Amino acid sequence: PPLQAVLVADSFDRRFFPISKDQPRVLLPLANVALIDYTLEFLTATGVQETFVFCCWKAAQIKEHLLKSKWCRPTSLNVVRIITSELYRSLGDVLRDVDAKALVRSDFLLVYGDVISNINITRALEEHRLRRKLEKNVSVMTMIFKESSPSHPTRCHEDNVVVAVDSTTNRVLHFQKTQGLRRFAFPLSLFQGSSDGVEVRYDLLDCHISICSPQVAQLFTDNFDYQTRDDFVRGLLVNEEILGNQIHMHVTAKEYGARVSNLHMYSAVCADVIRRWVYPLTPEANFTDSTTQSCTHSRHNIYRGPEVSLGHGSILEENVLLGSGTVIGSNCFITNSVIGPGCHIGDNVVLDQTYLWQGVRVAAGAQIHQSLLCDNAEVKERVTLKPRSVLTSQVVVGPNITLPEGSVISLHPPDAEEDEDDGEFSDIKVFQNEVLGTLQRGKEENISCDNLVLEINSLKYAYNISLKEVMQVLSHVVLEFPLQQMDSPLDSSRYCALLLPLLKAWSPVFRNYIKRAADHLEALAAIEDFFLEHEALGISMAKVLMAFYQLEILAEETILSWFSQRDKGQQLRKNQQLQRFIQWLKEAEE
Amino acid sequence: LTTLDVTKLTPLSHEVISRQATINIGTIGHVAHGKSTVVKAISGVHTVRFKNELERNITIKLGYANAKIYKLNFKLVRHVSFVDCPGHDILMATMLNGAAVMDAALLLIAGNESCPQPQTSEHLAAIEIHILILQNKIDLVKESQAKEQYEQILAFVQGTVAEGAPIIPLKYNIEVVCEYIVKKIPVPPRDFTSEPRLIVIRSFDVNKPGCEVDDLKGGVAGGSILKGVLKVGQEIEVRPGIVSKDSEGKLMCKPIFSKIVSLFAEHNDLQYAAPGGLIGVGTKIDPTLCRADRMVGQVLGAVGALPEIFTELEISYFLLRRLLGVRTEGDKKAAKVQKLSKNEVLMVNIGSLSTGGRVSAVKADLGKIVLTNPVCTEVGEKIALSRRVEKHWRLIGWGQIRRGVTIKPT
Repeated sequence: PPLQAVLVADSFDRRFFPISKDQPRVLLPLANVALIDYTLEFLTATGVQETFVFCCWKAAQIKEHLLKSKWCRPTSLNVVRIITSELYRSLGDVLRDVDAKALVRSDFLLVYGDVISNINITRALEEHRLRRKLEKNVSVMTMIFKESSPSHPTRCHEDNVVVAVDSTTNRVLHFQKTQGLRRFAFPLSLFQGSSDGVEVRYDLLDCHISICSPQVAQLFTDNFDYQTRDDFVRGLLVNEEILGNQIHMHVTAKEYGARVSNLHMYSAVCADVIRRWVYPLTPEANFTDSTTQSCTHSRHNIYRGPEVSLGHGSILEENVLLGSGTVIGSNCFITNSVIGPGCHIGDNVVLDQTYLWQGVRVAAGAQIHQSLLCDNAEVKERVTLKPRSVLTSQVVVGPNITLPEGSVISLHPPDAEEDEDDGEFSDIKVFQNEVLGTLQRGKEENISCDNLVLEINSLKYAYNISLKEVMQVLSHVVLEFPLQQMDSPLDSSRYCALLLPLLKAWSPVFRNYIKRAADHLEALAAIEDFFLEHEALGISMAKVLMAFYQLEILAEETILSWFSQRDKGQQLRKNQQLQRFIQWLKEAEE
Repeated sequence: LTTLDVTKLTPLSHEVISRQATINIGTIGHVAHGKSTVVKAISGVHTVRFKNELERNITIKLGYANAKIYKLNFKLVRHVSFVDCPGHDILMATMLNGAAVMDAALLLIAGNESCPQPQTSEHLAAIEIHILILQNKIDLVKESQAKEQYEQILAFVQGTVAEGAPIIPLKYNIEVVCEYIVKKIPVPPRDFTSEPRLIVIRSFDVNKPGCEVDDLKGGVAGGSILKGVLKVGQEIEVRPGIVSKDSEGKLMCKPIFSKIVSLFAEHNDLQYAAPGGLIGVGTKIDPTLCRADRMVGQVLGAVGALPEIFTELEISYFLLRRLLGVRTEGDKKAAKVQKLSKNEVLMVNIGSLSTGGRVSAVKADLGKIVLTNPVCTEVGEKIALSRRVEKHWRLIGWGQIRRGVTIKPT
């Protein structure tokens, strides 16, 4: 069978900003070679016969960059398929597009476009094919991790990954990250489901070279909520008896594998590339056959290009790469740094842990520590740079301007910190509370009577209260909602004005709740209890009694039976306003 | 054996000449893998077996089970299609999305206790709608079952405000429930004069591995007929069709017309096919175009259905405050449907078409959900909106389609 691969040449996170607003992240060079060339060389050295490159943003630049490469030549054994669309915006969109197109057949690789690796994964695919032939296509994904101490500067705190797997059969049982977590929580059904052995692993750096079956694209077609990879594994591990699909794992100890998502990952992976940790993929080997990138390897990992023209007193001690045509002045001090092609360096300069790309121009006396300078940059004299400074796409820094630690300057004002120039200066209670909250939401959002009646029926089914109890709770909520409009007025006018439009708008819910004659008697008793609890607005207590007969909530016979039934409530109902309302109702009825 | 033919001018829903699919009887209760056993005890364990494959969407697809309830060498008049969907929220979103769906709801109640699953089932039955309560906890003590039936009748008395007037407290009880369902559930009105629209729910491949060159069966699709009558030989119209994004931009949907070679139900069905059952159509489609659940979500029309493939539908966003009937003992802000945030996935269940969509834009009365796959139901149909709460797709709201962006290639 052939070996297919999916390459995501657009990582959809907003991390390389505003470096990504100039050129996509997979086109940024580690040591004068873009990340997609590293990934394609790793795929070609793996044994992949066909790849599927996917590009969303700035895709024409990626296409014109890789069309003149080694892998789209007719002499290439690894054929590529350039697939671009302006619609997809996630990795699950890429995989459901693969499932809609039906490109892969079985056991295809899935990798990002910024993955630096030299792993030969034939043992892992042998184990995956043996497990698929044994368990009859039950195991789906075979993730690949690298053994690493957690103190290493490669794995940062943004993507430190702790898993819980089996040591016997290498299946993945739990997966999480440490994005702001001091104490990690693990489930218990993994121990009861596998009583033969289990282990937790924090020593695993994620390489994102997860080789998959085409059931991954099936589950991405089904589950639309799965946006990326850890979403997929976190939805697959918590649901085991539905959509079973046990993910297995492979651990590499003698080969390198990582990706980039920070300046920290970029700097650590670049320092590992310069220190030859990803051998055979080394810059002096020139795996991309280009005459503008070939170097010679001196002692102490010093890579020298052609026509460099070093000066007197310039010392290179450790981990220095010099591109094509980068001129270097006198009395320089360069260490742990990558210099691009065609640069111009001044005199009496220091450059440690720095990444100078092509076309830059450094004047004399400049001191640069742990920074990043993008293409065609420039800096004047009497400047000293601090660690974690980013200079991006021809930003000029004027003299006598020292940048702080946090410094990102670009041509875009709001994405960077600034923009430079030639000058750097410029039981029943819970149900009652839920009914009151639902009534407040219906009064705020202007909900209809049908949705309000459905929400009231859902609350009555959830609280499991009686029908008369729910009617009394709704009457108490309607009395409290009219009493909440006035803080401390203690008058009948504001309470009557708040109760008239509330009973006028919510008349259908009150008719659906209080329907029978016993429900009308319970509503009359609740209105009497509310008038006893709100006696300061008790002059409005007759005004509600003329309102419930007006909105057809309480009938005239029920009102007459409540007035005839007697105490303190009978003494409150024996007032002049209630008697006048009863006389008006008896005159209007007939 | 049946004696149906291709001679029909105006069939009825209760016609005894078909005896394949007459009515549909939905079931939403407190089963937890107990309703499939009740449907197998009512109809048959290995009765529904036509074309099996790998279970792709277990909780998203609904399973239909036909039952020929006979009376009196018995005589059969009407059959009931038991719709047992995994998850009560999927059956509630499909029933509350239009008309002619879940005509006879069956409330599978349990005589053990009064837990919150029966409250959620009652809420889903009230949101969907003729109820049919049935106690499944058989083999209990007499006083214990009497007290449990008193508690269930007290719970259904609160259910009697909305729809709560069925009464049923092992094979004899199933036969009595079948007789009560045959005597109580009336024949629902179905539109047979319209064009046949077969919403596919599960597609299968009838061609085995290593088959002959001439003996090749392609495109044995399976779904449900919304309205109309489908006859053999009529050219069906897949409205979604093949969606291809080869133009490096907006994907075009080419509608593939296929001649219906056969209409194969769970039994040997005739040429004419009516609604209210798992209608299986083997058309003249290719095997690659109709793979294992690949052609799902496609409205297989008959006369060129007016519903065009919409890519982004702007509907009226109307989300509920809390979940319908879902309230545990803790309730620590769990039953609280949040607002429609930007770039949020939603499982819009327009009738039987359960399509995912991202919330691209919304301003306080209308969300413009950009769908992942092309959907074609109507221009103003009642579209639902679901959200995965905790490893399960649950309904969050409903709305009406106010605007759309259509595309029809050829």
